[PDB]
Amino acid sequence: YSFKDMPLXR
Amino acid sequence: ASIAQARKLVEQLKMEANIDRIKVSKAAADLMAYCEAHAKEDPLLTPVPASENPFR
Amino acid sequence: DVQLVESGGGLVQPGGSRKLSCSASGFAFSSFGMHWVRQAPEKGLEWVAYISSGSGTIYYADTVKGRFTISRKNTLFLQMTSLRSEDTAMYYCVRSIYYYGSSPFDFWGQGTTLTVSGSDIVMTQATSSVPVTPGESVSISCRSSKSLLHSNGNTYLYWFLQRPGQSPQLLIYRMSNLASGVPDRFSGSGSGTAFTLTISRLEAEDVGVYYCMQHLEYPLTFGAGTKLEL
Amino acid sequence: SAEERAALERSKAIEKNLKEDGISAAKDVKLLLLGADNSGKSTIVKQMKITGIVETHFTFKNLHFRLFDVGGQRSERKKWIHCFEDVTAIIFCVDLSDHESLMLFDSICNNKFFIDTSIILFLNKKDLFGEKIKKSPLTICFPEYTGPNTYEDAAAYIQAQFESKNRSPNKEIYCHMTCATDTNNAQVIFDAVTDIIIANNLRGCGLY
Amino acid sequence: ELDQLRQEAEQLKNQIRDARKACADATLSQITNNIDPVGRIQMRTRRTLRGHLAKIYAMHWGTDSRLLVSASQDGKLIIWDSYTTNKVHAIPLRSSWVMTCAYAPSGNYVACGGLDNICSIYNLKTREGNVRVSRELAGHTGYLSCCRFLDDNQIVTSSGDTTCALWDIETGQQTTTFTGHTGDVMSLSLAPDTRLFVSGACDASAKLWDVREGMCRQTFTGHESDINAICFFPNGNAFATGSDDATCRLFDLRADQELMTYSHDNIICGITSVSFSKSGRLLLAGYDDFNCNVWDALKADRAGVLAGHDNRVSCLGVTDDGMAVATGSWDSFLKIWN
Amino acid sequence: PLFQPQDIASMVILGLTCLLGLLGNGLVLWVAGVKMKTTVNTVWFLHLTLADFLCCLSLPFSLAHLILQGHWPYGLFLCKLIPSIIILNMFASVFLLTAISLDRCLIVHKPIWCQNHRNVRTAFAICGCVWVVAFVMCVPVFVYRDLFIMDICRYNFDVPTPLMAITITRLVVGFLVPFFIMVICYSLIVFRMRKTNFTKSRNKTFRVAVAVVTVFFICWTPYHLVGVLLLITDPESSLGEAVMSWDHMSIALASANSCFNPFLYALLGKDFRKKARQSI
Repeated sequence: YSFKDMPLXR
Repeated sequence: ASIAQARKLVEQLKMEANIDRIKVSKAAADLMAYCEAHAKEDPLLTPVPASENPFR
Repeated sequence: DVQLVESGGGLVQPGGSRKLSCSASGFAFSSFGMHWVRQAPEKGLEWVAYISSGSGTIYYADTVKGRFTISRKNTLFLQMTSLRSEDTAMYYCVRSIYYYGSSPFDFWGQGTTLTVSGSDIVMTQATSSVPVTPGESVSISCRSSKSLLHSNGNTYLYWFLQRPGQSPQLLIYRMSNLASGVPDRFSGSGSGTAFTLTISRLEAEDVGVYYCMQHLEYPLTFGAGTKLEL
Repeated sequence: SAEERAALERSKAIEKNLKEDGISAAKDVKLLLLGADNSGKSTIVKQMKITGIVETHFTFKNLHFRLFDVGGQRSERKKWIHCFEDVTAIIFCVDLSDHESLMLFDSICNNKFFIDTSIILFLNKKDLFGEKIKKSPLTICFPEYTGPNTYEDAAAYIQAQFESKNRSPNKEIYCHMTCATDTNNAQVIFDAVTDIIIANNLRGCGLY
Repeated sequence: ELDQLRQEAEQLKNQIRDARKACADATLSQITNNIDPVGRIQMRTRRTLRGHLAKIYAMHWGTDSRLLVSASQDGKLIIWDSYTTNKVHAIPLRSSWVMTCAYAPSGNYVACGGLDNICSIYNLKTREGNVRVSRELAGHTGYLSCCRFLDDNQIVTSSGDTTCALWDIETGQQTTTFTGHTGDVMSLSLAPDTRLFVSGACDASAKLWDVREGMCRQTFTGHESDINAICFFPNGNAFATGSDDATCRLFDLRADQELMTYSHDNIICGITSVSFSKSGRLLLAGYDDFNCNVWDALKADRAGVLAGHDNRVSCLGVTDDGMAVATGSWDSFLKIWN
Repeated sequence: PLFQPQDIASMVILGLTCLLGLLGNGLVLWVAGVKMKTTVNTVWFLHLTLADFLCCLSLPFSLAHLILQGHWPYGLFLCKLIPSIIILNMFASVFLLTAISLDRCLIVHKPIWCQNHRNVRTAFAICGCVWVVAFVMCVPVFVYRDLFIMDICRYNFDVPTPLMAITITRLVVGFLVPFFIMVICYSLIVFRMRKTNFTKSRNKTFRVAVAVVTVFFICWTPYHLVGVLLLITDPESSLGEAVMSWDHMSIALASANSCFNPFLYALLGKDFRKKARQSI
C-alpha cells in the first residue's frame, strides 16, 4: 500500500 | 596685435634650433647598454622566488 | 597644543571605591587609544589597563583584572572598586595610535596621586644607577625573556625618559626609530633579547630615569629602570 | 600580531565609515547643467536659491537635487565630460532670443557616455522670442522655414528641430517653455526626475 | 611684417627638420635586433584593494615602496598598505571631481586636484592625529591635470589652460610659470634628478622644460592625436608618451627625435597611462580596451597582457624597487600585480 | 511491473529538470557573483537563484530514492535533515518570488520612497526576514523526520490532527497568500502602466507578468491539489489510488519550477544578458 512512501517533497 | 606672438615664436624656434645633436646610433647604444647593465636588478622580467617576494 | 589633565585621586580607606577621570583636549580623542600606567611612590612603572578606539578591545593586567573597569565627550574613565593597600601609586594617562609608521605612547598625562591606607615577558635592567659626567657618552642596557622581533621584522622595545619631578616622555619607539621633538643625540639598537640605548654629548636635560618597555604581548611589562644621576 | 590587531580594527572601522558614507550619499540625485553662453543657466540656478565647477544643492519635496554647473570650464569638453557619466539627467538650456546651440545639443545627445541619460530641455525668454517674432520673422535664424509668422508655430518648429537630433530609442527628451517669471521650474524638474527614476529602476529590474 | 615673421619661422622649422633628419644614422630597431627578446612576462594578481565605491583616476606609489594613495570620484583619498591590504588613512575631499594625486617623497604630504582648479596639500604627520589641509594652491584657470612633488616644499602642476606652474607650498604663490603649449596639458613627469621635466599636451606635441631657468629647450612632435601620459626613462635621458591614437612612442633627448613606435593593428582604444620598469626594459601602458599591455622597450614586441579589469584602466605605476605593479581602473578596484 | 509509467515519467522529467536547473543556476550564480557587484536590483536574483540551485542539488536525492522502493540506506540524521533542506529551499524560492513581485510594485507605485529609503541593506534585511520565515515554516519537518520504522523515512505521527495542521498551513502560506499577492502586485503594475508614461514598456511588462503568473500556477497548483486530495476520504477508493499514482508527477512538476525560474527571472535584463553572453 505504501506506494509513494512519503516522497522527498512532502 | 599678433606681431608679438610671431616674434616670440620666431625667437623660441631660433633658441631651440641651436641645441647640439648626437647621432641616433650613440643614443640607441646608450639606452641598450643601460638596459643591459641593470637587468639583474629588475624583478619584473624575471620571476622572483617566493622567499624574496613580499607579496606572495 | 595637546594636553591630558586628569583628577580623581586622594585618600581612600581599604575596601572603598573611586573613579579617576582623564580629560583630553587639543587632539582627536575619538581616534586615539588610551592606556593607564601607574607608578609606586618609590618603585618603577607598571601597566594597568588599556582601551582601544571605539571601545572595541579592552585589556587588564593579571593583578588588577576584575577589580577595575576602563570606560570612555573627550574624557577617559577608570572605574575602581575594592581598593587595597597595594594600589597606592601615581596614575598617568597615556595616549597611543596604532597604524603603519605610527608612534604609540607619544604623549603622557600629568598624573594623579592616590593613597590607600606566568606568561609575562620579564624585562630586567641590571644597572640600577650610572654616574656620568656631562659631555660624556653613556649607555643603558635592557634584557628580555623572549625574542621581541616578530616575523614582520619590527622589534617592539620602547624607551622612555623620566626627568626628576616630571612625567615620562617618549624617546625611542620600536628600538630603532627616533620620536619627534627629541634631539638626534639619542640612539638605540638591539638584537632579539638584549637592547641598548646610547647618548652622545650628554647635557643637563638628559638627567633622569630611563625605562625599558616591551609591546609584543599584553600585559605590557615595564623595567626596573636606570637612574642616570649627575 | 601585537599592534597589527589595532591596525586591523582601525582598517575595519574606516571601511565601515566608507560604506556608511557611500550609502548616505547614494540618496542624492545628480543633475548636469549645460547650454550656450548667457543662455539662462544663471537665471534658473538663482531662481532655486542656494572659475571652476559650480555646485548647487537644494531639497524639493523629499528629493536632494545636486546641480553641477560647469559653464566656467573654458577648456576642451571631451577631456572632462566623462566625469558626469552617472548623472540622472542633463538639464539643457537654450536662449530663444538668439543656431550655435544646435551643434552643442547634437554633440551632447549622441555622445557615447550619454546614450541612456535623458535630457531636460528648458526654453527661456519666451516673451523676448515673441518680441523678436513681432519685430522680425523667424526665418532669419532658420532660412529653411516656410510657414506663417507667429509665436506658436515658431515655438513648435524650434521644438521639432531640437528634438529631431535624438537617435537612441532608449532615451527621452522632456521640454518646457519658461517665461523667466514663473516658479514652475522646480515642479517640471521634479516630475521629470521621478519618471526618470521609475524608468531607470524598471530597466535595472529588466521589466522595462 | 607678419608675413616676414611667418617666413622666418618656416625657414627655422625647415632648418631644424633638416638637422634632425641629418643625424638619423640608423633606427633603434636595426641596433637592438641582435639581442635576445624578453620572452613571456606572465604576471598574476597578488592583492586587491576593495575600498572605493566609484571611478578611480589616480594612484601614486610611496617612496618606501609599501604605501599607495588612490584618489576616486567618491570624494575620498584613502592611503593603502599594499603588503597587508590595510587602509591606513581616509582623507575626505572638498571637491569630489579629482583627476590627479601625488605622494610626497618624504611621505609627509599628499596632494590632490581636479576640476576645482585648486591643488590641495594635505599633512599626514599632524601632532593632533587627524589629517588636515595645509595649503590650498590657487591661480590656474583650466582644470589641474597632474602634480608632482619636487621636494618637501616645491610642487609642479600641469593644468588644462596651456600652462605648467611651479609653486612654493610655504608661501602659496606661482614662483615660475611655463607657457608655449597650444592645447590642454594633460600629463607631467619629473626627471629623477629633479632638475628637468616634460609635459604632454593635447596639441600632439611634447616639450621639455627647465625648473630653474623656466624656459623650454626642445619640442617633440610626431603624434597624431592628444597626448595622455608621459614618463621619463630611468636613465633620465629619454621619455615615452602615450597618445589617443592607440600607439606609444619613444623620444631621445640628445637625439631630439622619436625612436620607436609601439603600435599593433589589433588594438584600437586610446592609451590612458604609461610607466617603465626599474631597469627601463619593459614599458607598461594602460589602454582603454580594459587591458594593460607589456611592451619590450628595445624591440617593440608584446610580452604579456595584464587582463582582469572590468573597465578601462586609468592609472598605472611601478614601485621604486620594481617589486610590484599597481593598476587603477574605473571599476573601483586597484590591483597589485607581480 | 516495478516501474509504473507515471513513475518513469516522473524520474525522467526530474532528471532533465535537475540537469537544466543545475546548469542555469550555476551560470547565473557565477556571473552575478563574479562579473557584477551586488546592487539593489540584483540581490533578489542572487537569493532566488541560490535557493533554486540548492533545490536542484538536492533533487538527485529524490532521484535515488524513487528507484526500487526507497528503503533509504543512508542513515538517520540525513533522514531528519534532507527533506527539511528541500522544503526550506523550495519555499524560500516561492517567498523570494513574492518578495520580488512586491518590490516591483513598490518601485512602480512609490518612486520617492524607493529613491530615498531603499538600498542594498534594506533588501538584504527583507531577504533575511523571508529566509527566517521559511526556516520557521520548515521546523516541523525537521522535528518530525526520522527513521521511525526502519525494518523508510516515515513522517513522525506521535487522520491525525498534526497532519491536517501542517498540510493546511503549507497550503495556505505557500499557495493562497503568495499567489494572491503576486497577482495583485502585477495587476496593479499593469493598471498603473496603462497610462501614457509607459508607452515603450506596457507590452513587455504585460507579457512578463502573464508569463510568470501562468508558469507559477501551472507548476504549483498540482502539488497542493494532490496534497489536499489524498487527505480526504478513505484511500481504499479509486480516487485515493489515482492521487497516490499522480503524486510523483505532481512533485516532479513542483520541482520543475526550480529550473524554470532562472530563465524567466535572471535572464531578462539586457545588461545581464550581455554579461552572460560574454562569460560563456
